[PDB]
Parts: sequence; C-alpha cells; structure tokens
Amino acid sequence: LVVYEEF
Amino acid sequence: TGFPLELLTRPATERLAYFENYTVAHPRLKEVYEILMRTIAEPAGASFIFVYGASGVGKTTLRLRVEQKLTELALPKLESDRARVPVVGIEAIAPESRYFNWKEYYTRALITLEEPLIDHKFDYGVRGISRDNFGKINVESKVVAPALRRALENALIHRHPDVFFVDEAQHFGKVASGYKLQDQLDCLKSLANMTGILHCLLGTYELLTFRNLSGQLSRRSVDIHFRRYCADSPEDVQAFKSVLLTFQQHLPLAETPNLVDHWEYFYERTLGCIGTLKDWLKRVLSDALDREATTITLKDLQKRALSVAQCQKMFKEIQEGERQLSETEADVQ
Amino acid sequence: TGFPLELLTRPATERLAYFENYTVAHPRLKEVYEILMRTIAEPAGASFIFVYGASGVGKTTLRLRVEQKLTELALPKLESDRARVPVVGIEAIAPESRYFNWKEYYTRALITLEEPLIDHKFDYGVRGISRDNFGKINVESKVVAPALRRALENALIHRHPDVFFVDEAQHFGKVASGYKLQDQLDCLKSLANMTGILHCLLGTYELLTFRNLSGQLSRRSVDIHFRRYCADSPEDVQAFKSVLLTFQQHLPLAETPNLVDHWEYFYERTLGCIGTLKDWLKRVLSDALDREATTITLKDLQKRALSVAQCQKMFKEIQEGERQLSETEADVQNLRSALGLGA
DNA sequence: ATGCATGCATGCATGC
DNA sequence: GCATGCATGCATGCAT
Ligand SMILES: Nc1ncnc2c1ncn2[C@@H]1O[C@H](COP(=O)(O)OP(=O)(O)NP(=O)(O)O)[C@@H](O)[C@H]1O
Ligand SMILES: Nc1ncnc2c1ncn2[C@@H]1O[C@H](COP(=O)(O)OP(=O)(O)NP(=O)(O)O)[C@@H](O)[C@H]1O
Ligand SMILES: [Mg+2]
Ligand SMILES: [Mg+2]
Repeated sequence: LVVYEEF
Repeated sequence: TGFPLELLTRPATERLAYFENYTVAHPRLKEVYEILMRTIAEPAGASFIFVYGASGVGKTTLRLRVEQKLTELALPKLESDRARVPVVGIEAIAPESRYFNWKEYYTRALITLEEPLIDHKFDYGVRGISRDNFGKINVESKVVAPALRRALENALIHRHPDVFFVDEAQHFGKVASGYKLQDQLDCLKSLANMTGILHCLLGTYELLTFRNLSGQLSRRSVDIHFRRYCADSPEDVQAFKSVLLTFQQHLPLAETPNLVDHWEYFYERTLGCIGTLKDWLKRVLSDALDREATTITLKDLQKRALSVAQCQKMFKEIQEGERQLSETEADVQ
Repeated sequence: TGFPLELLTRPATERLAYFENYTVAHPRLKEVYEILMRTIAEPAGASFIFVYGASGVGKTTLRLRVEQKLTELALPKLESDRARVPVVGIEAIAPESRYFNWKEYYTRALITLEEPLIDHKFDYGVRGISRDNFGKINVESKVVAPALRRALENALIHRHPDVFFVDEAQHFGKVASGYKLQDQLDCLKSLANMTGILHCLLGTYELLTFRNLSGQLSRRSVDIHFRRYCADSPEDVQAFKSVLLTFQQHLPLAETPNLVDHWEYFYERTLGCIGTLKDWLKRVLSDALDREATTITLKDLQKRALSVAQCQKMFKEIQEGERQLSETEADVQNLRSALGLGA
C-alpha cells in the first residue's frame, strides 16, 4: 500500500 | 498526503475539477512511460512504436503526459530554433465509408502541424492550402491526394517533429476489402521512411491482427504492451488495492470512504483498468457533490457502475486480445 | 590465408561487415557459375533458364556475382554503347503479396532500368508513364496492363539487356486462385519471344512444377541444378571441410576453435549448404561481438544452430527435389525404345 | 490588350 | 436506373 505521486 | 483540506470549503465544481486533474502513477503506467520515453530517445532503426492495451488503462493519458514532458524538454532547444516543432499528435479518424480516407488524414495531420510562425514554411508547394483570412489552415478541396501527401512530407521534414502520435490507430484496420488491409500500413511505413519521423501508434487490441500481418512489421517496430492489472497474480491485486487507497485519500470528501475492502467489486467492474476506475470514481464523486453528501456508500458505486453485460463483453475482448498476444515465435534465431 | 590483423583494432561493426563481405568460391559454386555464364553467353534459342537450389545454397549471391561480372565485361563496350544496359534483376514479389500481380511485376521491371541520363530513350509509346526528366520513373496507377506491357517490351528491345534475372521465382506459383500455371509460363515465354531477351528463373525446389509442364516450355528452358554438398560423396565432404577451414581462418577473432573436426555437426545442422552455414557463422560471430569475446565456444555454435524439426523438414524436401531431378540410364533406354532401335 | 490563374460546369468512373 | 467523389477543360476576372 504505497501512495503514488501524480503522473 | 491526500487531497488539500482547504478544498472542503470550495464549491463542488472546484473539487470535481481537482479530482479530474489528479493523476496516479501506478507501476505499470510508470514502466510503460519509461519504456516509451527510452524508445523515443533512440529510434534504433525502428520507424514505428506500437502501444496497444485494453480500453480504459490510460493510453490517452500516457500520450498526453509524454507530450507534456517532451515539450518541457524541447523548450530549451526551441529557444534557439523556433521553426522546429517538438511533438505532433492526432487521433485517427473513423471513416464513414468502408475504405479508410487517407486524404482527410493527411489534411488533418497538416492542420495539426500548423504553426503560428507560418512565415517559415508558408509555401509547401501547394495550391493555396496555406492559411488566409483566418488562423486555421484552409485546405483546397480539389488538391489531389499525391500532391497533398507531398506537401505533408515537405512540412514534416521542414519542422522535423521528434515523434508523431496517432491516437486510436485501430481505425486503420477499417478497410473495405480483406486483401486491401495489407496496403494502408505499408503506405504509412513508406510515409515514415520518406519523412524520417518516428511514428507512434496507439490503439486497442483490435490492431493486433493489423499489427502482425508479416514478420517484417515486427522486425521494423517496437511493441509496448500496456498490460492491465490481473487478479490472478497477487502483486497486481496489491497494486490495485494501493491505487484504490490513493484514490480514497485523494478524493475531496469530508469522510474518506473505505473503498479498499470493496476491491473485489471494483475489479469486477473496472477489470483492472485504472482509467475506468477513475471515471467511475469521478461519477460517484459528482453524485456525492450534487447531493452534498459526506461519505460514499456501496449504493453510490452500484448506481454508476458499468452494466454486467458491458463488463462481460469487455472481459471477453481483453481476454481474446491477451490470448492472441500469447503468440510465440519459437524458431532459429 | 587468414583475416588481416588490422580488423582487431576496429569495433564490432567493421569486423561483422568484413565477415559478411567475405565469400568462398567452393568448387560447386565455381562450376555452376561457369555453366550459367556460358549459358548467358549463348542462349541458343532458349527463353528460360531454370536454376533451382535449396534454401541458403547461394543462388542470390551467384546472381549478384554474375550481374557484376556482366556489368564489368560490358563496361568497355558500354563506354561507346552508353544506351545499352547489360543486366537487370528483379524479384517476383518484393513485398510479400498473397498473390503475384502481373501489373506489379511489369511496373517493377520497367522502373528497374532507370538512369540519370534518360535521354537515351525519349519515349515509351504509352501515356501516363513518361517521367519529367528525372531519375525516378513514374507509372500511373490507372494505366492498363497490356499498354504498359507494350511499353516494357519496347524498353527491353531498345535497351537490349543481355539477360533478365528473376530471383526467388518460386513466387510465380502464387497465383490468385487462377490455377493457370501453364498460362503464366506461356505469358513469360511470349514476353521473352517478342523481346528477344533471355530470362533466368531463380528459386528453390518449389518451382519444379514449372519444370516440364509443356513441351514448348520444355524446349525453351535450360535446366541448371545448383547441387548442394552431400556427405555421401567423399569429395563433397572434403570441399565442406575446406569451406569450414576457410571460414574458421577468415572470421575476425583473436582465436578460433577447431570447428573443422565438428564437420558432422555442421552438416547435420546445415545439410551441406554454404549459405545456411555462412548465416549460422554470421549469427555466432554477431553473438560473440555482442559479448565482445575473443573466442568461440561449442555453446556459441549450439545457441543459434538450426532446429531439429527444420533440419528434418528441409532434408526430406531436398531429397524429394533431388529425386525428382535425378536421372537414370533406365530413362534413357525407355526413351530410346519409345523412339525406336533400342539397345 | 493579353496572359495567367481560379472557379465552375460537366464528364467519368466506380459503386449502389 | 441514380449517388458521390474526383479530374479536366473552359470561361472569365484581374493585373501588368
Ligand atoms: N493512471 C491514471 N491515473 C489517473 N487518472 C487516469 C489514469 N489513467 C486514466 N485516467 C483518467 O481516466 C481518463 C480515461 O482514461 P484514458 O486515458 O482515456 O483511457 P484509454 O485506455 O486511453 N481509452 P481508449 O483509448 O479510448 O480506449 C483519463 O483521461 C484520465 O482522466
Ligand atoms: N559463396 C558464398 N560465400 C559466402 N557467403 C555466402 C555465399 N553464398 C551465400 N552466402 C551467404 O548466405 C546468404 C544467403 O545466400 P543466398 O544466395 O540468398 O542463398 P539461397 O540458396 O539463394 N537462399 P533463398 O533466399 O532461400 O533462395 C548470403 O547473403 C551470404 O551471407
Ligand atoms: Mg483512450
Ligand atoms: Mg536466396
């Protein structure tokens, strides 16, 4: 469960 | 970090726009993006880049992000030479007639490549095609196809774009005759070789049959499979759950809804596609904002979910495409 | 004699290019080349030349070699006879097509005589085919087949090439469901007859269907068998060993293995075909250069060797082709008895 | 005055 | 029989 930086 | 807490006092339109603008860089998208950029940076003798995937994974979003980053990279080099055009991208047009119309595609490619500094290449060897009385390019109707194709080649070699994007390239497969299908792709290949510009084709699994009519096409091109997330492998399930958690934390609502525990339903409707999930969540958030609700319930998901028949058809199509892409070439190297 | 040592100071691309350009004139290739050159020197009322060899035997390389030889020989006369063009070679179907399109064939043949000084001709006799004083010859797509055929006939008669080459002519049998093999050969014979230009047909053993279908074409045709090397004949084995040793000596690497002793393995994975073995060695050298290694191991040969199934299929195909082409004294006696006064 | 360029009318060529 | 798109030839308006 890792937060993802905006693409 | 989640969505900014200040947006709760903002009107519903601002929150919806913020959610729409927000993007997620899930590992498959990141991998495809890096592969596409590395392929763009060096042609390696390949005149075509094929990126095919299931509908709703983010091919259009990938294209848009690639275009933005390439424009950012090319701006310092655009400072010196204003004539050079960094990137040209245009969706393929589905023809109303059985035969694909290459004339309209060429005209629209010329229109897409239109540059406000028209004085650089105001004459392509045309019959009045150049813009007049208005900013947009006015293409003469009576211009024959070979001459306008020559004009397109001249404009392309003058501007020399880094990469040419053709969104929804599966419309190229739409041809009147079965044996005639072999000609459109080789015509586009000849155009690419004459111009020397790297062409990239985006589309669904429908182009897979159009992709591999011969081994020469595979040899002279690069394949990128925008793989979806498959529930068979636990790693993709974990990635899907994490994407759901990120959408939960970034959705502008007073109370964050526990979307993680309903991951099975989301995979049932989204079929592992991030874009469909984003569209569904945007619809649900729109209903929540219009009702001025504070939390998302399973009824909200069910109301705007895709129908079971639509999901069945989509799963059948994507499974058939994956099985057809499981073709193997086991032979002498 | 071995490759020059200066190649080792060059990167992989130059070494692989040198290996690719290297050629071996094995005795069978020399004999077939001499026979073909002498046949070109005197067609003697023959419109077809059928040269059939197995895949990767050297038919294409023979074609380029003979084309260059006729060009060099005709150049001293071509200084004054600048209008003439000694050789012209085209493929049957250059981009694969499920069918052979005559019109495409004539268009390719007509465009494959272009020269920057197009003033030698001034005319083909057909509208929509002349070029605007350019090296690129344009053919209108709406021109009917017979008219541009007439243009091609006029061009062939005026230019007067020594021989027309049709490489990979096995594609001639790829008819568009017409099933008119004899009609196709009749059309080619008629073209050769009104043009007076010798036609050479190059292809695999598939074109044996073209061989003896009719008596007229049988007389008009000259048969040349590009025989492969077979382990049954000791001299063929010796020639194969010589080719292996020459390729071992001429491959640009610091050291080379004793691949001559592995001649059984090479013959098993190449069926005594020079072109196939050269392609295999080229792949091995490409792998070595990718590794930037200074030696060739047995695993290097085994990695990019021919598959067992492919070897099994081609062995049967070639044996059937050779049996079809085989001749016996029994046939001679049968024919003599049919004619009369058998003995 | 006249030559050039473009717009329009008509044939045509294929398809339905 | 009709449709529909494209190519060509002729008429005419404009500029030198
Ligand atoms: N990885 C992503 N992260 C965040 N939003 C996304 C992502 N992928 C898609 N979206 C959003 O969802 C929308 C629809 O996805 P899109 O990129 O159009 O899918 P697609 O697979 O390209 N569809 P199509 O090519 O028409 O079958 C996008 O325009 C974005 O707004
Ligand atoms: N005499 C030769 N010396 C060195 N290499 C050779 C020679 N002949 C053929 N080769 C190599 O083998 C390759 C294939 O030869 P080619 O002349 O195409 O054989 P083929 O029997 O005509 N094959 P196909 O394409 O099935 O008709 C060449 O491009 C060379 O790499
Ligand atoms: Mg899309
Ligand atoms: Mg060959």
